[PDB]
This record gives sequence, C-alpha cells and structure tokens, in this order.
Amino acid sequence: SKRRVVVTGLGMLSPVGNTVESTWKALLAGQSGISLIDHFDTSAYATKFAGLVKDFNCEDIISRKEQRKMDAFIQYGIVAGVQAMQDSGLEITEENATRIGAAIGSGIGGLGLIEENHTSLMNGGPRKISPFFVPSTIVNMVAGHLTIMYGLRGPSISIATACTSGVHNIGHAARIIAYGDADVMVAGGAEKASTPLGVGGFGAARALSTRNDNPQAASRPWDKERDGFVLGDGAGMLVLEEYEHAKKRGAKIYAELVGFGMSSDAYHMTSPPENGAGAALAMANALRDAGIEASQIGYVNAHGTSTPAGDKAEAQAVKTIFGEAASRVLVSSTKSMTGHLLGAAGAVESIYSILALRDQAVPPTINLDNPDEGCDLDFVPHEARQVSGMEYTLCNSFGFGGTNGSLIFKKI
Amino acid sequence: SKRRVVVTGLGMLSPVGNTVESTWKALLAGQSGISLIDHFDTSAYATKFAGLVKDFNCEDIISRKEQRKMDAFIQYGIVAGVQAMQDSGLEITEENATRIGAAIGSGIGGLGLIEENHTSLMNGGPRKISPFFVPSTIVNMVAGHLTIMYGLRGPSISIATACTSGVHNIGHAARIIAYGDADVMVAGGAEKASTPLGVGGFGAARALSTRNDNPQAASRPWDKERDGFVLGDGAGMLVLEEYEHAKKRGAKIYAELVGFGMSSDAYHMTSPPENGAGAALAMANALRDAGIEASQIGYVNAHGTSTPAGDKAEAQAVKTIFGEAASRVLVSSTKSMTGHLLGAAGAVESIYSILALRDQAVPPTINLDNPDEGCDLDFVPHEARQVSGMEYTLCNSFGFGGTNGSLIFKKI
Amino acid sequence: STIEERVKKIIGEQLGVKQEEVTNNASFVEDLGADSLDTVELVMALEEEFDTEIPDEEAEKITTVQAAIDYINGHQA
Amino acid sequence: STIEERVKKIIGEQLGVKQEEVTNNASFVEDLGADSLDTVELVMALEEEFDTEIPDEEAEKITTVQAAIDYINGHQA
Repeated sequence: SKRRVVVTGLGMLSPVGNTVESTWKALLAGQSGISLIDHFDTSAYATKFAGLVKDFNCEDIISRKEQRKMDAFIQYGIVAGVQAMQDSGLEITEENATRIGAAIGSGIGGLGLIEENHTSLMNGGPRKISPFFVPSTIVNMVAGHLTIMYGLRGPSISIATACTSGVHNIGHAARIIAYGDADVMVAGGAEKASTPLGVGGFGAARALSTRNDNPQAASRPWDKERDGFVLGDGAGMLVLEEYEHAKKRGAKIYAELVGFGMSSDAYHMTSPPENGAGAALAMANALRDAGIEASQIGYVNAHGTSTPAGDKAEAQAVKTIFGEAASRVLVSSTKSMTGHLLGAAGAVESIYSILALRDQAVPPTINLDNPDEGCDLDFVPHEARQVSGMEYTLCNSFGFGGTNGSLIFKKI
Repeated sequence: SKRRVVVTGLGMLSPVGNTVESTWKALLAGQSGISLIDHFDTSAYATKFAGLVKDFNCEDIISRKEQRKMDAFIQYGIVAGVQAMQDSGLEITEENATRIGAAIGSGIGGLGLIEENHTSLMNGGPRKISPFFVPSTIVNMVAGHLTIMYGLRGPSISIATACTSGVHNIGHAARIIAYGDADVMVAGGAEKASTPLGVGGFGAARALSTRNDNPQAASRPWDKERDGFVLGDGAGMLVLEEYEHAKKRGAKIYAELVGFGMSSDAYHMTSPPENGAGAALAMANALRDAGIEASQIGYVNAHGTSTPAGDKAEAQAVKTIFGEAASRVLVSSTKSMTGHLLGAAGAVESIYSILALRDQAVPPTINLDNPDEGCDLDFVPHEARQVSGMEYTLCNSFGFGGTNGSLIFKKI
Repeated sequence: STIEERVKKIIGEQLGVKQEEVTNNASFVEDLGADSLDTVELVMALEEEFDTEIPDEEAEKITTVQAAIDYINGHQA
Repeated sequence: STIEERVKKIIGEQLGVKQEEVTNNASFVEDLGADSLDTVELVMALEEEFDTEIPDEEAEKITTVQAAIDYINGHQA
C-alpha cells in the first residue's frame, strides 16, 4: 500500500515568462530570455549578460514593507509558490494544516542583500547591518514565508545542493509524502545570482560564457562553439500531493512523479568527468525507483549547461543508460533559452518535463548549429518537436564534479 | 521488512574539545567553551564573545594548499567527518561505493570567505575574486569534499534549515537508508559564524547576549537573567548504517535511530511562540515514527538557546508532550556550555544524546541559578546527573518561528 | 521639508502606511503593526536620514510617532 | 629577495611544494599537480605580489616556472 505522489499545481518565474504558460509557450517558440545586464556596472566584468526576470511585479502579493526584508530570490520563490498554490486550488484548513509542508531550496541564496549588508558593514560598522540581514538572505526563507502565509505546519526542509537543488527538493518532497509524513508538499527552487558577486564569482572560476557580442547565442549546449554557461534567474514551484488525497478533493492532476535517483561523482570538478558514471548512476537509480526500462523514456530534459566538458560527459551518460534506444530518445537542454537557473534549474525543468507530458511536445535546444563529432543523439535542435505516445519524461540535474539527481514523471 | 538504521561512527569539533570523548568529558564537568573573540576587532560590536574551536590543527588531514580553498566551516566538517569514518572502521570498496553517501549541511555557510571575497571585490573589482570563491563557501561542500576523499558515489544531499540543519540532515540520512537508496550515510552539520558578518548579523537582530563582562555565564537557558543566545563553532558527524550491514561486517554500534519528526511553526519569528505547538508537533511525529510513548523518554537534549521567548515556548511544548511524566523526564541544554552551533547544533547534540545512552549520564544546564516561576521541570542544573534504565533519548532542534526537528535514539 | 514631516515620511514608508495614518499619538507596534525588528530598522532609518547616532538604551524609548519627533528635534548632532 | 626566487616562492606556496621541487623546467599541471583553477589563482597570486595586471590571453601562456619567471622579469608595470 505504498502511497503514490502526483503533481497538482505549478508556478514559475523565468527569463522567458512570468507564468507557467507564457514561459512554456516562449520555449516552444525557441525564444531566448538572455539579455545585457544593466542593474550594475559590468565594465570590469568578463560576462555582461544573463537570463533576467523582466517586468517583475509582486506588489499585489508582497507589500513594499516586506519586500525590503527579502532578497530578490526569496521574492521570486514566494510569487512562484503562490502561483502553484492558487493553481492547485488547495483549501488549507485547521485540520489538514499539519499534513502540508514545503521542500524549497537554492544553490546560492540572498547574494544581493549579503553584498549590501557587507557594504554597509565595511562603511559604517556593525551598527549599519540590517536586523533583517539573516532572515533576508538564508536559503530556507522561501519555505519560511510560504509556510507562514498559507498556515503550513507540516514538514519543511530546504536542500541546497548547488545546481541539483531543484531536483533534490522535489524528489525528497515526494519521499516525505511517500513515507507518510505529509499529504501535500510545495517543492522547488529559486535563484537570483545575477549580482556582482555572482557574475564575478563564476567568472572568477572561468566557467561563464564570454559571448557579450551576442548574448542570445552564447548558451549553445553540445555545440563546438560553446565557452561556458549563462546565468539565469527565476523560480519553479510544484504542489506535490498524495494520489488518493488529490482525487478525493477533485484535484487538477498534471502528471505522476514515479522515480527519484541520486548519486555522487566522487571527483572534484577540475578532474575530467569523462564517462559521466555519476550522471548515469543517478538516472539508473531513478529508473529502478520507478521500475521501468530506459526505452520507455520519450524525453530527457538534460542538464546541458553549454559547458565544453559537462555536455560531453552528459552525452556519454545518456549513451550508457539508453544504449540501443539512445539515438531514438529525445534529449533537450532548455538552458539554451533560459540559461542556468542553478538551484532553481531542476525546479523549472521538472515543470517543462511535466508539460511535455501534457502537450505532447518537446522544447528545442537552440543555437545548436554543429554538434560534436562524438555524438549521434537527437538533441531536438532549433525547433520544437511534436510527439505522440510519450508516457515518461526524465529530468536531470548534474554536477560533473558533485551531486546528481534525476526525476521521472509519468502521464496521468 | 523495513530496514533499521543504526549509528556506527562519531566525529566532532566543539568549543570544549576537539574529539568526541574530550568534548563529552568536558560537558559532564560543566566546563564552558565560551571566550572572548580576538581574531577580529570587536570594539564596535555589542557581543564580543562566542564558542570558539581552540587549537584547531588539520594539517595532517587537509594540506595548506587545500585549506585556502575552504572556509573554516568546511575545514571543521571534513575533520569531524574523517573522525566519524575512522571511528566506524568502514572499508570503502569498488563494490559498496555506490551504497555510501552523505547528508551534511550548514545554516550560514562560508561567511568568512564571502566577506573576504566581497572585500576583494569592493577594493579591486571582479578580477580580485578568487576562482575558488563559490566552492569555498556554499554549504554543500562539506559533503562534496568528504564524498571525494573517501570515494563515495551514493546519495548526497545538504539540508540548510538554519538551526534545524543538524537534526534534518541526520534524520533524512536515515530516511534515505530506510528507503533503500543507501546502506551507509555520513550525516551532520558544521558552522563557523563567529565572523564580523555573523556576530554583526545576529547582533543586528538583537538576538545575541550582551554579557561581555562574563562570557561563560552569558548562556543561561531558562534562567531569569538570560538576554539572548551565544554563538558557537564546530561540527558534528555521524556514520549512519543499516543494521544488517553493520552487524555483518562486525561494526561498532552506539545506538539505534528509531524516530524522526518534522513540523513548521507557521508564524514569523517576532510573533509570540507561546505554546510551542510546532515544537510539540515535531516531538509528537517522532514518537509516532518510533512507536513509543513519551514516558519512555529518559533524557531530552533541549534546544534551549538561552532566549527569553524561545526557552519559555520549548518548556510549554515539553509539558504538552510529556504531561504527567514531565516533572520526571530529564531535560538539558548543552548550549549552556558550548553555545549555539546553529546548523551544527542538532548534529553535536545528537551525539550527546547517543553518548547519554552509552554512559548512562546526562550533561547539565550550567548557569541556571534561578529558573522561571512558570516551570517545575528538571533541567539537570549545575551538575551532571547519573542515571539508570535510560533507554530512549530525544534530540530537539527548534525554530520558534520556523522549522522543527526531533530525533529519538534507542539503546543497543 | 520640515523635520516633523520628514520623520513622518520615514515612519510611514518603513511601516508601509499612508501618511494620514501616521498621526502623532500613533504607536509603532499597536497602531501601525510593527514588530520588534520593524522598530529596530525604523530607528536605523531615522539615523540614516539625519546622520545621528541614537543609543540603544534611548532608542527603546522611541515607541510612538510623537516620541520620535521629539528626539530628533532636540538633538541634530 | 630576487625576482626569480620570489616567483618560485609564490609558486611553491600556491601549489604546496617544497621549493626544491619548483625547478625552472617544471610544469604547473604536469610536474606540480595543479588543476585549472590552481593555475588561475597562481597567476592572481603573481599579480598580487608584484602589482601588475596580466591579461587573460597572456596568462594562459604561463604554464611552467620558467614561463612565469620570464614574464614578470620583462615587465614591472
């Protein structure tokens, strides 16, 4: 009598749209949300562009008084979390409140208000630090505010595993529901790292693309001309619900979450990933957790950060898991349009994987003009691909030098 | 055939000792690890003291080359993690590597190197940011380095839920083992927030004790003279193992982890906690997860941050759960000697709860000269208490305005 | 550009209330919905706007709008 | 206090090797066990010690100890 976990609510902010549907429609059109940064001076920065949330307006959800106590990434998470709750139509009562929690994380956190508070410190001493510094920056405050404004008393965790946070938070929200500690969980991630310390940080590690002259073509996964990943802001939120609890209250049902896999690479990051044995181990554990064969997977929302080493390692992991049906399964990196949302990347890409089950369509990998000579795989390049019979999707968040996570979704 | 999780390895750094045994012996003697800060100028700071790790020497474990790529809190976690692995005697092979992972978190992270890198930024621009900035600061790098140096390929997560991180990481390491995704997990937390931004941060929120004139008496949980909590550094690590896997390889066994409970408060933090209904809900869920009555609990390692509001709310939650056997169960706050280790507090206090099962002794709550008029509970004040028949211990990490976690350990 | 109206502007903006609600006898925590950390950042906002250091033992005595106006007026240091 | 020995000191300390191992023909990644980010912080350490901006396209050409010594010598700007 092991309980099944199902998805009943969606919410999202992304560089190509401020709702789930506008974002999804923008991706199917191959539209890029990457643009030049203008909220700080990028003169001395090697990367001057990122995937920004445009025309963000949370004034009707978060008052200006509370916005000052929130870093941008928390504001993104609350708005996306409110959208998911409103979409689920869930009615929180005094009786079911202790059965509803959250699992929302971030890879970086409140980098913008950390910079501001430390600037206040270096100029005026500790008396200039805001009393809201800590609650406005730590990664668990998205779950914090959401459990408060909806009256959630259930289990709430916050997984910060860098760019695996989104997949890890959703996967363990499902584990918490399967274990019986909760019937409903709001799970996802949120990121706003397009700051001087964020762009400078990854730029210091030489991991960022430098194609300032053409920001929309900089993110080119599996293309011979890639030169690093592109930062992206946003948030993704899902309302995860037990299957009987959902059908009983008459709930909208997007797809069933049937598999969750985890693994560690056990090499640093500068070491050559080569075979992607960690990535393949994560996908393998998720297939066994669901009890299906890799040949039943129709679409794979890849990690695909447009990194020279990372993309080649993920391609070898896909070849290892799929093998014979590798050249037939559809793989795609939505980061070609949105950029890398880091701790939220797994969250937004889980929704893309669910929507591919609903609309029977696959978003493309734009800017893939000429792939590696080492690959045959169908990366669904340039334009989206209509599909039929698609029943299982696979969402991957990899580290190529760290933690790995994989989620499998099933239709109906 | 639900698998049982058991503890087979311990490691710790604390303000009263650099090993598990020296720390445990120091606590049983009521020794305080709180002292004046001298690694930065505390002239303009309202709090000038904290619980510091003294005479820290990791040169034989971490080379000076790798220490520069690590914030202090990561160095603490690796050393404590190495101690736990060496204590478990676990032999990592090519065959069992994919069944061994980690669950290690932190509430704040690499605050020291964030300050340094941002100082480099504000003085010399983004070219002065270290390429190791991101990998030297984010909270998941303790699990990162440990999985690398031991060759761990299993599931690795990192829960950052502020001062509930330690309990949450250990609890979900056990959930991962119970689910069957891993046979061994190294779980815990690590913190080094005694920095200008950390002391200034909590000092800005007016949450820190101001008793500079007597730092060793500042942390006084449930005492009428308390004025806020005291920061503490350190790390706690446990080797969590499946019970058959442990007995088969002939493993040292400290205690069995039988219960894990979670809850959310659903009020901000400035709101009055009052009844501690969230704290009591966390303890209740852990009792049901273990299947025991509260009257079977012999010792409760309380949160007890020496906060005027937090201590009173936790006392009401203990009265609600225990009720009749409340005035009989032993409760204690080890933070009276070590201070608040934040993300690591739940980790070190889980080891104290396990060692109380082994030595049949309970560490005291020092500086408890005159408690509230509202309480009768035995807080084991001034001196440790010898005990017999103790079979279950309870480790609490609360938020009083956030997430809550509770772990129950059973002897043998 | 008066000091009385500048103080009322910082208060209303800090606590998110229209300036008509910021009367003189209005209390921060009772009439304007401020929690403890709200009052702490409000005093800091007052310090930032007028370039004055307000001691912590004296800031705790600033609980109403009139109590605020009377302090900053008789100082300017 | 020579420039040749100051460069060798930064290299040996950055890569954690005794200065006897820091010979002239020694390569950072092959003879001294440096990864990519090791070389990047090594060039920054060189810049920090001698107050010189080294361009990124020219820093990538500094892969051995002799290659390092020859750059900082013929500059000092």
